[PDB]
Amino acid sequence: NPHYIPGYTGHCPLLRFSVGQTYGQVTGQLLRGPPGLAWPPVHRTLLPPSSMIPGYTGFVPRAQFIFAKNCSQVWAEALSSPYSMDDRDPRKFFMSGFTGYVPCARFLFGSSFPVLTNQALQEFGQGHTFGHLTHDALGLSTFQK
Amino acid sequence: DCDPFTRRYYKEKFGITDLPRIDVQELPPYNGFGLVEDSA
Amino acid sequence: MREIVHLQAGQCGNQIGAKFWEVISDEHGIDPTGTYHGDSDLQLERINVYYNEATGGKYVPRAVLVDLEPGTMDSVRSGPFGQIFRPDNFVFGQSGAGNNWAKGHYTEGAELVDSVLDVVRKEAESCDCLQGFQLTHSLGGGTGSGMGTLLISKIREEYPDRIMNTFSVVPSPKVSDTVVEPYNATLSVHQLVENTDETYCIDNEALYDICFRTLKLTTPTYGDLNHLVSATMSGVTTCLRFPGQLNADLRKLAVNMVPFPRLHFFMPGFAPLTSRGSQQYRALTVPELTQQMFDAKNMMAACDPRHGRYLTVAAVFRGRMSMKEVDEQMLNVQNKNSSYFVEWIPNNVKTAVCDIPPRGLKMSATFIGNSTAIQELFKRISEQFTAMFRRKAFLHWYTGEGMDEMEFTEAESNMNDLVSEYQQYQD
Amino acid sequence: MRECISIHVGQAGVQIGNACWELYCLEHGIQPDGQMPSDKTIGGGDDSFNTFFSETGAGKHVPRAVFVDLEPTVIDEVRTGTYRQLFHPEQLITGKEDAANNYARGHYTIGKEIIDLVLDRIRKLADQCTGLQGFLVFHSFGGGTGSGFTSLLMERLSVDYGKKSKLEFSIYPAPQVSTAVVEPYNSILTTHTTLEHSDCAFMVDNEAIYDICRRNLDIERPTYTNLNRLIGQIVSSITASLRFDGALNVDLTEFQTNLVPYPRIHFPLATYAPVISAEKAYHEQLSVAEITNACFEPANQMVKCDPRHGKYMACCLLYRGDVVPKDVNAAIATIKTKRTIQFVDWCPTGFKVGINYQPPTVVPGGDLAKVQRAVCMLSNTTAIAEAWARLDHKFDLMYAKRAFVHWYVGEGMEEGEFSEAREDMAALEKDYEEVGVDS
Amino acid sequence: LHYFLCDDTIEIKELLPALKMFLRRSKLPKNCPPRVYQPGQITDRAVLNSYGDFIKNQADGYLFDRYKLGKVDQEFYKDSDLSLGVTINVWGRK
Ligand SMILES: Nc1nc2c(ncn2[C@@H]2O[C@H](COP(=O)(O)OP(=O)(O)OP(=O)(O)O)[C@@H](O)[C@H]2O)c(=O)[nH]1
Ligand SMILES: Nc1nc2c(ncn2[C@@H]2O[C@H](COP(=O)(O)OP(=O)(O)O)[C@@H](O)[C@H]2O)c(=O)[nH]1
Ligand SMILES: [Mg+2]
Repeated sequence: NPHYIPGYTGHCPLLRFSVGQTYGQVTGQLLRGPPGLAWPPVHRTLLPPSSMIPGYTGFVPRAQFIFAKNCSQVWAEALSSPYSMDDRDPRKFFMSGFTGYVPCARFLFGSSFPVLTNQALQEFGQGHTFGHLTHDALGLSTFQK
Repeated sequence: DCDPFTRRYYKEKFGITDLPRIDVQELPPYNGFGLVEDSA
Repeated sequence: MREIVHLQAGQCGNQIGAKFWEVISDEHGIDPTGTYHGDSDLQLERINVYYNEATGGKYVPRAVLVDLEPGTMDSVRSGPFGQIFRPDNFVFGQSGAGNNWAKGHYTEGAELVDSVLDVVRKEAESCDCLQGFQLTHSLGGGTGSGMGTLLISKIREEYPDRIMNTFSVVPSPKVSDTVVEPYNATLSVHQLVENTDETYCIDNEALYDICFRTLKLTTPTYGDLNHLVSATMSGVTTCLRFPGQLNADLRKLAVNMVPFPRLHFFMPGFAPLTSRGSQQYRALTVPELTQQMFDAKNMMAACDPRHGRYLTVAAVFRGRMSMKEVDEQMLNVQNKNSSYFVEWIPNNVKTAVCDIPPRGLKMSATFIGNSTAIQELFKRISEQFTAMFRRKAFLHWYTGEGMDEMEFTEAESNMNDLVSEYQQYQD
Repeated sequence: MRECISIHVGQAGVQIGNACWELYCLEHGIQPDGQMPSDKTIGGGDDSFNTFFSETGAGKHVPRAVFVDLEPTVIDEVRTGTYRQLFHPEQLITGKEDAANNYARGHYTIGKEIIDLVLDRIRKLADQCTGLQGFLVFHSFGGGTGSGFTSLLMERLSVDYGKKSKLEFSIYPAPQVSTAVVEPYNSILTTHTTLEHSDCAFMVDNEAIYDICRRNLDIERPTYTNLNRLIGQIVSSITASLRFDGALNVDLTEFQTNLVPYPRIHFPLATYAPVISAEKAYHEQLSVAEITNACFEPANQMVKCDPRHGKYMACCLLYRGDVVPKDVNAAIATIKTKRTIQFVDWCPTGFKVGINYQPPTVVPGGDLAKVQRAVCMLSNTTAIAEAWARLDHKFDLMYAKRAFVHWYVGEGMEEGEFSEAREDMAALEKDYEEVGVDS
Repeated sequence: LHYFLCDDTIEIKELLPALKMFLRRSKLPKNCPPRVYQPGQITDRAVLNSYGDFIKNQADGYLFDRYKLGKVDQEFYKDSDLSLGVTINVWGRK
């Protein structure tokens, strides 16, 4: 989990825009992810995770460039919302007393607020003759007609 | 018995899968009058 | 939930309002036909404020369109978003105003207001609970100055306990385009100071300087000029339609900003303005926005606030931001400009923060200013009145239709009463 | 079966209570739906949630809290938020138009309409309780609803309910950071009825918690979501003893009697410790002897005032988590040996301690660290005289020219009430001078 | 649908079974119902800065640049785009 220690005074990309969090997790969020700019570079310096004796006066090639370490060592290195929900979702309703507007809800009648809001959300997401009947009653009864 | 979460801790750590769910008139005889359906 | 009735009369008031309904229809994702097409659901919970549902999932606005000419009514129907309005709301006469105040308030405007107010009370009676009125007009014309004071007088006599949002375009000294502007200006402030809870003043020459310094527009036509007023128009009432974090509705601005019954004329503003070139070079932060507010060149009136003092400032922020940086930066600007803000009122500045910024920008802010420097706007109109009233010029066109000379002296006395209050409190 | 009622009025009261019920669902292992989980088991008693919840025979728990606001714009966030399936659908009461930061628009005209629906829910809640203990009302001084709707609600509830202690957690106006313009007006008008119907009103502000959020937490830019998560832990450390067991528990009735020396002197200040981030807690050692010296620093009070100028009157320490009583005892005697911390002579015993056996909790996605223990300080002191001296200096400079008065008069308030409320704080500023002098 | 070849601007009338001018004389946008871009972003010419010298003409005092930085891309209907038998989205009306 790479991050910066609090009190750090260097530059961090998008440090001046993120709000409401400490320097620690703001820097921890910003290090890993590039977004608009480039990610922290590939070569990251910051945040780490002999056949001769001494006194020899002969010439050893490319030994004047190596420094800060002893003669034998330099010789060694010289050699080397419900609207968005689905219609089949049971949560597509509004609880009783919701002031907020629901489309196609004013036209429905005779239903409770949750059922009416569910219907509104779904809609927003989307004889022959008296003589014939009473005549020939002798052959075909009134039940037969 | 024990909860499902306790059964999870007992198989990843101790390597045992123990899941025992241990638990804790006739009618009177016919007399001889009337019918057997009426007297019943 | 809170219901706002919108009215518009006059040529300058019709075209800005037609540019107003274009911005907010895209804000809530309404098609030009009247069909909802948006991305987020938060734009739909408060849609009853401006729009009314029609049968079939179609939306209509709450606007009343009135003029004495049929010329500009054909232009509003012919606009890009003109098909949304109600054909029953198109009431108009046939005789032109002639840039005459008496031809809109006494002679020919007295026959039309019977059917004008009947359409207004039809819309307000359908509302469950009304909040206030928003009217667009110009102070220099014959319609918007005449009929503007006529309608607000008749509405307030029948809705006493409401709030009035009169969005008036004031006359300009250099961009004066009528010779009788001092006559039409002084004749409307007699009813504006008495019967308006708050008035927002707009000139034409400061909007050109904004278009030439901050925006660097080469050809700032009327199509882009009215859009500058349209952003502050829709930015003042964002807390009634969108969820927020420190909410402040229209009557809350009435309590914080009106200390005396006749000091309520506000200077407006907008806060994220930039030119086209430097979009990639500007750092969009609250300390950058707050410097853009109190710049002398960023308000929309022809008055220098350095020539006066400040009574009360309110600015409505929008977007995702913290509140310490809002509260400190609007305390740093008060302490550094200690001389400008008055000493007899502590904490001159009122802040408000919403949660939904407008489309195409990460954050935005609307600036509103009440200052003593607005006495300069009323001083020049008053002294332009005296040089024309001395020789009685352009007077028979007024006195030939009912008005008298005794009305002119009373209206100029009211400006002298109004302008004296700002100078009295300054020292 | 020891019960409490929490009422949230205004925007500041409701919005903090959105972060209070953030905590209690996860302290006791209750899902936002109101159903306890079946897989995971938490450590919590069946009488532990009875202080703040109610068991319904279908196995769904319901909060004991009433949400009132005159404006629907903030309550509709809760109805469509993550806790829609939690509250009672009648408990959330919706008005029409707000108080517009006016006292008389929540106490005379709009506040009279729904006061019968507000009190009848309190009547419905209290009859369900087996044993009642007190009230926890959340509001703010400077608002028009937190001054308006608090004023009439606690003056009709004191008439209905006689001797139940009332605990109000109100947002004090800061000296410099202030939002509204009518703050000096709306703060004076509340206190004319707090002195008679409020027994203990704990007080916090905005500027002190802003600076605490900067030094300790190392947050460069804090929102309002950050402040409500910090005030949400103090109230969960005061009502800890009614839900959990410990060494010496503190009752809601008893610290009403340890903290009110005179009937007019009942305004304490809250302080929480150790308030620290996640990078410093793992490095430091947070012992008992240092989390209590963090409380007494001049920079760690959560009200923008200097406690050095005044002298303390009555204190109360409330510990939590793994703490033994002996380390507390040596941590108090090392404080009375300090010379800067000055107590009054007439009150030699001022400290009081309470110890619980539950460590603090942390919300997923939070900011505060995981610590073994915590301490809450509730300090009554005379340093608030200088806090109310500057606010009365705001009143007379605005009343001299009668600015903003006519918005109050136009709703039903007389002009004469302004003079009587100012003479009340005229006496109350002399009370700290009368109490504070040593006999 | 009228289309003036000198200006490449479109006005629209109507024939009732007239309501006069359906849409005003303007450049008809091509792709989608376009959003209203923020003001100052629709300039025809780009400018680095105006002249730091205080005396200057307002129309003449601008230094134009070589980089089209904040240029908003817009497609407009022309005579080559529309032919006999092609669908046209007239501000959302197909
Ligand atoms: N710390 C903190 N303070 C808040 C919060 N919300 C509001 N306030 C404070 O409350 C003060 C004024 O009260 P408001 O909440 O704005 O309004 P109100 O009390 O609800 O009164 P009305 O607007 O009439 O409904 C402001 O100065 C804020 O400092 C919050 O969430 N956290
Ligand atoms: N900003 C802006 N000002 C306008 C517009 N149309 C007219 N005006 C101004 O209105 C003033 C004249 O008002 P006028 O049209 O005579 O008012 P009316 O007669 O009542 O319609 C002129 O000085 C113009 O500057 C417009 O579209 N935008
Ligand atoms: Mg509110």
